[PDB]
Amino acid sequence: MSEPRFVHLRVHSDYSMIDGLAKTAPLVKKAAALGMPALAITDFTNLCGLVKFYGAGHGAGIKPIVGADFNVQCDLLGDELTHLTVLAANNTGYQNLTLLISKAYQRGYGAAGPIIDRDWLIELNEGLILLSGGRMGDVGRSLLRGNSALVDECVAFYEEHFPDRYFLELIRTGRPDEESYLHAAVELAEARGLPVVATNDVRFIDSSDFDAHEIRVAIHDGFTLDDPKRPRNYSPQQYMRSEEEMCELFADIPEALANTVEIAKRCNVTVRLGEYFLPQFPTGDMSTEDYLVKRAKEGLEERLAFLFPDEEERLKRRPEYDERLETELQVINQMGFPGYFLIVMEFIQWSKDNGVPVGPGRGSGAGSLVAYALKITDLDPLEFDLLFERFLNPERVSMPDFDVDFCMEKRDQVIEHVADMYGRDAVSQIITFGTMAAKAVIRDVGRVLGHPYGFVDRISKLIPPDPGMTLAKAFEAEPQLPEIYEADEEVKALIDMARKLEGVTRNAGKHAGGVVIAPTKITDFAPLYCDEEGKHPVTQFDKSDVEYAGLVKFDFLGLRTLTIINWALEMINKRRAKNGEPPLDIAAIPLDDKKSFDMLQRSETTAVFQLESRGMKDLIKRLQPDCFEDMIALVALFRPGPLQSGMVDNFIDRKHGREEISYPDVQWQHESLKPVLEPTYGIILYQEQVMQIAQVLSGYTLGGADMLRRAMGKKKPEEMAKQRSVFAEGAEKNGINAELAMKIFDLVEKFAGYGFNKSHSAAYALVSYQTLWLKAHYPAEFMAAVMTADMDNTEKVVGLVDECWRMGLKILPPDINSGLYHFHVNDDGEIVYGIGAIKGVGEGPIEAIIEARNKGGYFRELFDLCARTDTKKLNRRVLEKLIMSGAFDRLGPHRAALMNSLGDALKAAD
Repeated sequence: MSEPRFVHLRVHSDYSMIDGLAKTAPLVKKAAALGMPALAITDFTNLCGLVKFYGAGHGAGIKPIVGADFNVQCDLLGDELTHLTVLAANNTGYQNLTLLISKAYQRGYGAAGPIIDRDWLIELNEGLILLSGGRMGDVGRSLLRGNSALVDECVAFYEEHFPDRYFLELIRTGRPDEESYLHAAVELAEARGLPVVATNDVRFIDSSDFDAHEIRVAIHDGFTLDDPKRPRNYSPQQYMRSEEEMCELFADIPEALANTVEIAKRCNVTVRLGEYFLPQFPTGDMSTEDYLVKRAKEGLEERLAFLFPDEEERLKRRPEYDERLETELQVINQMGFPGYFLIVMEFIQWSKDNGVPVGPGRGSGAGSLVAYALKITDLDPLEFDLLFERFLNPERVSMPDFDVDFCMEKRDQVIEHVADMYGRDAVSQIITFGTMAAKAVIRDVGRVLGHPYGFVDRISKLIPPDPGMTLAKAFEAEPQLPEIYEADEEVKALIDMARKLEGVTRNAGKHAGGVVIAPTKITDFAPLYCDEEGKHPVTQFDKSDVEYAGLVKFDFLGLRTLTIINWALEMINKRRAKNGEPPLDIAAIPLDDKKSFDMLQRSETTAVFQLESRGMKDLIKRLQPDCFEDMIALVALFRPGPLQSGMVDNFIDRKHGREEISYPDVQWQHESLKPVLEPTYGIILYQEQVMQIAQVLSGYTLGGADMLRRAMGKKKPEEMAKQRSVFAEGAEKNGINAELAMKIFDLVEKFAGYGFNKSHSAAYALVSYQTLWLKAHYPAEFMAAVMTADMDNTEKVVGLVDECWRMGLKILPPDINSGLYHFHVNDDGEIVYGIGAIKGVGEGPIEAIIEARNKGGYFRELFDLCARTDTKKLNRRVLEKLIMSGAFDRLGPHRAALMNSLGDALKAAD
């Protein structure tokens, strides 16, 4: 009748971490290949892959069933931990399950892992369906004892707290006591009026995956495969059995199969994706809408007076901006996003007031004039043909994302601000996952297969260093890989296994990935993960997943460029009182400064953000970038595709009169494209040019244009066919020839494949320009801040003193009486060496040197230095390392005679 006869209600993904092999989407695609309509994933004490589950479910037509597996702990069975599955039947249940999981982690745990108390199920109860745990459950273990009274006590709990919502779970996977328990559970179930359910307790996709999952478990547990003492809790039968295979396994208990279909139908959880659940912003008695309109119009007034400080020009130039402003404002308010813009502007402001550097990145946010008006971004988008619809497209369901990051060192300062702002409980850090990439998986599998370190490292050293590296990429890039694979049985067995485990989730990361902001308690939105002491709580959804589930987040990034600008500006602005000049606003600098572009065309881009590569210096030389547009272009030009397709040469040639500019091609061009293609010498370089060509040539809206760029990325059969038609009749309607329109469409689509995000490139290029302008106008304080930042890399600071020399700057060698922790700039414009860069010293010892010398400089020699201070902060190892950096070369003798003095005078301290 209804027709499907089985669904899997207990399945682990690799997100269980203790076990599992298959990722979330692959498990969903298996279910569907099996012709199943639904699928429970019940990972161990987490919902980490839930957002991925839901996305892959919709894609495959499969209904996701939300659950988790636990180890349970009641006073009846003492210290023995038992298994339970908890399924969320509705959203009440989902939230109860999220609370249950959080509660386990917050309680803390030991080697045994996180555990729930059975009685937590009393209050955390509604909307949950429980499967009994099988032989390894409460009732299963009591049954296997054969203590009738104990069994009755155990089930009684479920009869009271879970009527019609507790199922006795039956599992045939060829494991000890399964059938004996099953026989006794079926007797219990008839005697009590209780229902039975079959599961396959799935840990892998196919039966032939068993050996690889054994290896995965052994890596986690820390055993070698051939160890007799190694836990063998799994069988080869624990794969995703088909409907028929389960139908035959349980042909004797049809209720058990049918109860899977029934439970699957009762379980209907909405996890909504792709829309924000924003926290509330302090708007007074103003609408959120109206408060944003106000701050944006008035922010636009500041920008306009900076850009056009002649009032005659500001009037004539103004309409365009006001129209852009209210056009954006309309999309933001009608989509329900003004709170978002407001939160981000507040955050950007707060981090300026306090000393919290935020990264260059802005998603596609620099194409918003409102972002600019609000001081979220610092570039005029109308000057640079940056497009609002590439950031927030009204014809689309979107989540605007400024992707703002800050340095992880300052997380506590920011968690604090955003708790004061939105509520302490509504604020949380975000989980990261450790996976087994190429080098690691080889190492891990190799050890489990019993190889000594030497054998396996002879393999892993053949995997290239490269950021993205995979085993498949490694085998193509390195010919010795194929060779030893075919020539060595042990290596073949090893790599075949490493291929099955590559990418697999191993653990919660060492550090968090960001700070997330909820409208209420975090637990209203994500479950928590914590350490063994229930500390370091983090959302069980990571960066991408947490935001897809509708939370505002701010990422950690360790990029030190804004820290450098910050420090350099502090140093510049001290030169304030020294000649009573107003502070510098790095945001207020001209973008056509000649000194800046002179220095850049000279390829002098050491310590200039993004532009330090030898390759990039080669490119700058040939290109001779003399405007900011060219700086935006550099990252788009400097790629393997553009260089090995002649586009870089075309761009450079058309720039310097060596090649005629066409819009874009000699034959296949149209003059209406000239304003669009002008800044790039008629080359389609940007994603936004793709969009403007569809708008201008064939009458697309900017939002419909962003939909065509998106369709060009996917490259699907039916997809294009339709846009190809819109684009045809759009050009026809502009009086443009059909064959030309189509031939230009082919070119747009060719170049769209390399097409760079102009707004992403521009936000970064502005930061390059800032480091470039600083270097040109305040070389001493700029290099000083850069050398401070790189202090712990000695190779790197050395290359920076070389650059300083090359610049005509005077960097002074370590001076004990003159030096600070940071490099700084004396009243002469000479760089005073930062003592922090002397390897083997440290902020602790140095603070104690400055603390002494301050209080009455001081010092006149080595004896006088440790005459007071202190061994308990300024010991010998630090002193000898100070001598050899030459820090005492202005007082007494040289390094040699200082080491053998050392001494000796040492003891004259006390």
